[PDB]
Amino acid sequence: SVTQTMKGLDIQKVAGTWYSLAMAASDISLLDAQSAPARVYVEELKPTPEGDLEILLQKWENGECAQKKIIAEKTKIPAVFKIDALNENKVLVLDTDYKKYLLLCMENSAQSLACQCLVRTPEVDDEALEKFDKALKALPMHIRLSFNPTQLEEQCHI
Amino acid sequence: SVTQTMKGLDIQKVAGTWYSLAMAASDISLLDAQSAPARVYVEELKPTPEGDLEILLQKWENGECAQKKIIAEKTKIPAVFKIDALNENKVLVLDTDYKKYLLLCMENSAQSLACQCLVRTPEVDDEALEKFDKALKALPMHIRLSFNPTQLEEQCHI
Ligand SMILES: CN(C)CCCN1c2ccccc2Sc2ccc(Cl)cc21
Ligand SMILES: CN(C)CCCN1c2ccccc2Sc2ccc(Cl)cc21
Repeated sequence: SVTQTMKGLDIQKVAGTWYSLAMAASDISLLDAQSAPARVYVEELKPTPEGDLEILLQKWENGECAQKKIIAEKTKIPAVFKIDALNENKVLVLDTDYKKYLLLCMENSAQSLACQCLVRTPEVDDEALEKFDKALKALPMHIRLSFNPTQLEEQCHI
Repeated sequence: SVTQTMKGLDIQKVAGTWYSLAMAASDISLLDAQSAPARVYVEELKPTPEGDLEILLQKWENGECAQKKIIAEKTKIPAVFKIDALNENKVLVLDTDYKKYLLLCMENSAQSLACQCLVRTPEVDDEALEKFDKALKALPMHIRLSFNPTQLEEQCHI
């Protein structure tokens, strides 16, 4: 369903600070409410020395903006990670230059699909957004969002 | 702010049945909740004989999906209509071929801006969506939505 992975991914090199500039999802209800399931705001990507990928992120739960840490285990494919939860959830890195931008998707085999355009600073990278839009033409997305520099510096983008 | 109007608009010819295929807005909160302010689902456009434009639409209010009728008065500019309410609200027709598609925007001078891609049938017109996307490149939109043929036939797109 996501036929776009980064060739030659060096995962150690995605470590550190990231900003969820834009999001997009297969279904409107995955992103429309602040508490919508795919509305996760990346804080930080932390590769483990064994090539697993730890994602630190914020999520609006009930009232507060909550901190969450989730581990995405490595696979044979360098650009694909698994969170064995209620379903097979895969994290796929589509593309990155390591230092400005990183596109990735999360897909639950059930059909549910959300992708993000991550950037290193709180700025609108119009180039990174072009690349994001190009990889989404291929996908059955029905909601897209984008954040301004002010919202990027707030918790949960409020 | 919207520098894209249809040249040579014949307003009588937009009359009758329409479907809100896609929406997009300047701010996420204009479209994110089902009760979000710019989340209006067009039923029908009815030109009056004096060249005023009556919009019949559905809006999710409190619980139910409500019917609403609003009149947009004519101006010197054939493609621009006004709803004199709490602010100057203008309805602008950007483009149409009358028989498949119509792009229009609603703007409140305050900054608040929502645009829609209307189509005549419940079908995904990939061409009409391309034209919609081309007119939005020019605008400071931060949320976009799109509906499937099943949702187009439900009240309020549920
Ligand atoms: C509770 N939330 C931290 C995890 C669920 C949200 N989500 C997600 C987000 C960040 C990292 C991995 C995932 S797995 C996934 C697969 C499909 C969809 Cl649609 C969303 C997600
Ligand atoms: C109560 N709702 C029927 C009218 C308000 C929603 N809305 C709108 C929708 C359909 C026809 C005209 C308008 S004026 C307008 C201007 C700016 C924005 Cl952002 C939204 C709107």
